Amino acid sequence: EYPTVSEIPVGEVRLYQIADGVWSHIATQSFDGAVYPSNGLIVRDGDELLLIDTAWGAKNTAALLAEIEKQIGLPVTRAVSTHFHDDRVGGVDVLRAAGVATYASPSTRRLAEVEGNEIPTHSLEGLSSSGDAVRFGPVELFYPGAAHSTDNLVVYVPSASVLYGGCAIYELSRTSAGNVADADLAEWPTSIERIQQHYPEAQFVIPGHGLPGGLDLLKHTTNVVKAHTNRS
Ligand SMILES: [Zn+2]
Ligand SMILES: [Zn+2]
Ligand SMILES: [Zn+2]
Repeated sequence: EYPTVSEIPVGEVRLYQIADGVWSHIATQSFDGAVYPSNGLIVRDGDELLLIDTAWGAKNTAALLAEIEKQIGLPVTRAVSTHFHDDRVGGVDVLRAAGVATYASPSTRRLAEVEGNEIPTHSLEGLSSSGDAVRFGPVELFYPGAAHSTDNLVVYVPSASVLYGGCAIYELSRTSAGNVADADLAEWPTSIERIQQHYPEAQFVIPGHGLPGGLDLLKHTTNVVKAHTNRS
């Protein structure tokens, strides 16, 4: 029942209840002639909502807010972007305009700035060192070290045991490395091991793109990253 590019018109967003008061949001975007799905998270925070990641661009993100308004009807009060790339911060201006408080680590903010991307307003402290964790309302934010990017964060919902890996974690269908331009291939498996050692109880693992699964997505990503490292 998980939404594929099948039931998603490019420009539209679907929501998917993973567990009580946790959803993924799914959007699609064209790039280089192909169409890719993309996941974010929504976590209920008392009577408001915390959003993890934009829906990859201004139009998608305005559709995400409209689809939250239609289907959950609680205000989105804060948003966290898990790394600096456009698929996670693209739409930040739309969120801001709607009066959402936008957050990212200083590391993510610096990199977005250098990249010329949208820059979340508020800074998340105490995530600068590999293995650092901080509470952020109904989630824990965790910096595992460099992987898909040097600043990538993962999000864990302790109440539902949902680990949102962002783009640091690949779905099982992805059998080769994606865009790795900004990646730390050397540190990526070590970073995944930090995620493994910190959240062994995770029941649900949501990749940045594609189908949810269990903690074996971590091992899978390690396998794929290692094969790419060994290319010749
Ligand atoms: Zn990225
Ligand atoms: Zn503010
Ligand atoms: Zn991504």
